[PDB]
Amino acid sequence: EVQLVQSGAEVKKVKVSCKASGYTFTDYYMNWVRQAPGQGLEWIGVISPYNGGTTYNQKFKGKATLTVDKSTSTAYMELSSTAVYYCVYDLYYFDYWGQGTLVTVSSASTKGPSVFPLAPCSRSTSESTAALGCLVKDYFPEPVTVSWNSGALTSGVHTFPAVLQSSGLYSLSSVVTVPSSSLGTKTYTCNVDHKPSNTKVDKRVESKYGP
Amino acid sequence: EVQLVQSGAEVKKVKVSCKASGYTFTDYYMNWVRQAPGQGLEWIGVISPYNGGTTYNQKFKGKATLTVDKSTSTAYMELSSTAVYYCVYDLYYFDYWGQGTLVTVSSASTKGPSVFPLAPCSRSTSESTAALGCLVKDYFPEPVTVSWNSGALTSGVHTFPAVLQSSGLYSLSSVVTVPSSSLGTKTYTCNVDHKPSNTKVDKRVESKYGP
Amino acid sequence: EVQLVQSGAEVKKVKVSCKASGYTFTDYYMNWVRQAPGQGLEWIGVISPYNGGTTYNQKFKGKATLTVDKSTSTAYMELSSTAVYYCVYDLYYFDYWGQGTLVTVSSASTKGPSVFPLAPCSRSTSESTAALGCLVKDYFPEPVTVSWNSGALTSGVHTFPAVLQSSGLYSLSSVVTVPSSSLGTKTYTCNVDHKPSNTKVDKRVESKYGP
Repeated sequence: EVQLVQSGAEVKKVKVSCKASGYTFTDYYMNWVRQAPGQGLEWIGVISPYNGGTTYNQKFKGKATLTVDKSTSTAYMELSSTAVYYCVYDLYYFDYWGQGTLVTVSSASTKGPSVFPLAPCSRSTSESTAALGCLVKDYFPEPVTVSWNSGALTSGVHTFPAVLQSSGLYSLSSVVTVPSSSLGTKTYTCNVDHKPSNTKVDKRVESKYGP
Repeated sequence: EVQLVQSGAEVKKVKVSCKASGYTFTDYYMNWVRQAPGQGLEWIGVISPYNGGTTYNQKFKGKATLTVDKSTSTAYMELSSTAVYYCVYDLYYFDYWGQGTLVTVSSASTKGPSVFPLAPCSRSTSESTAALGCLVKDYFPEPVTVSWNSGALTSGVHTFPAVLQSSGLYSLSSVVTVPSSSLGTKTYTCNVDHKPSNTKVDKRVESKYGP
Repeated sequence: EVQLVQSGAEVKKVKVSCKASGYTFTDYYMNWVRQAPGQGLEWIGVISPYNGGTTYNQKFKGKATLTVDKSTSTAYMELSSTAVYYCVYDLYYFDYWGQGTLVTVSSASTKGPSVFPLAPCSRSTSESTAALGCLVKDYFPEPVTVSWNSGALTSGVHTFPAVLQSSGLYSLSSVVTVPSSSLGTKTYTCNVDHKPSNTKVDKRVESKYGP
């Protein structure tokens, strides 16, 4: 079928590939469209494969520049300095969606997280099914991959989305689980593996000489 | 008459001058046109001298930018990163052709050649009018200037065009001559003078203790 | 027995080791002595192993400094900016000579040679047992190792000592052989292998379209 290969994830404080594959090129129109994270869809432009007919968006004619590579069926959209991006065909429709290409508008540097968890053994005060969770803090870029005891504890896992700091653009996540109070001799290690910084974080938390 | 001064030859991995001379400016339209090497003619654009009316080619509006210098009768076409270029007047016609401005789209560095000739004295095996020639290899940029014995031997000279390597963009030429076998006590020195690298190469080849 | 380990060959524009081995230390006196190349023997000094009793030469008290390392049976002679060096014991005698430690006073840089040979096939003019030889030129440091046809031709080999240039302190050697004139279909390749620059040179020479 009409299948696409997009590339790729980038961090900039800018070309985007869209490889056409599986069919006859110069039959369908490269149509770029973006989606701001957590937002609607913002159409960008349509270029013909016969020629670089621009017809951009009113708002996107400056930042976004679509180019044509009609020999080898890829096409390119370039950018000057925050969303995910898509290339579709069949300009009246939109049926031939690409991969999804996230670009960040970022100035942050690549860093591993600093997890500041609490994993008590459900013996905080008195509650039977008490919770615990890790505080995956100050990493860049996206994402972190968190597993409980190398992915052993799977029930009650509630991974929260990466809320982005206004501090240093170092987003924040937290994954929590709810064990029972009759599990006091069980540690639970969130295994945070921020792979674009190649940092692997393992945690647990103890008491403070209680009664 | 309407005579033009173009400038100039450049190597880039980009402004091009076209000086109008000999007549009254703002009477004829600066019209740029390129020719890919060994190809046809690709029209680019027409600017008025009254104002920068663009009307570029569909394909050339991004890479090529024509500007106007209507005070001093030159005009400029600028470029962002492979052909020869021409400026003509009289937009309905094309009668007032300029010089010819070659620009290379190049990444190679300026180097002298490495000639690996064969100049036997027409005594290879048995042939009366046997040939000899030099192998002008691995130079940049264009051209090399080859002369046989400081240009003494002029008959039989067959300079071949600079076939360009896909190796390091170091083009290759070869100039050959056909002397006779009763010229065994005559060396023939191709005098390869690659002037943009200021390298001067002189050659000859001997036998290998034959019979 | 009393056996010594000296170290080592150095090039300076400076400590010298002398490891005592095979016997009981503090029984014999470390006695340094040098030999300028192609010259006699110049005594330097005597240190006791009990203490650094200097008693240097009158001329060598400034440049040469002997030190003691009476724990681990080595001893050291240090130097400030051209000869070979020796450590001996038994100060009244001299029977316990060390290895030999060449130090050069040099400013030259490490370079491979540039051999400019002549290896004609004993057909220069008319002589039956005519000679040939390579011109091992402009190398640093010492030495070069030359072998004829990977050491095949061993008779008539006359390796000449490295005569040192006053040009750039790049010494010169030449190795020659005398084959016969009925060996015209035999090339002879001196295989010059300057190992401290790791350069391997192989040569031969042909005629010039003779009769």
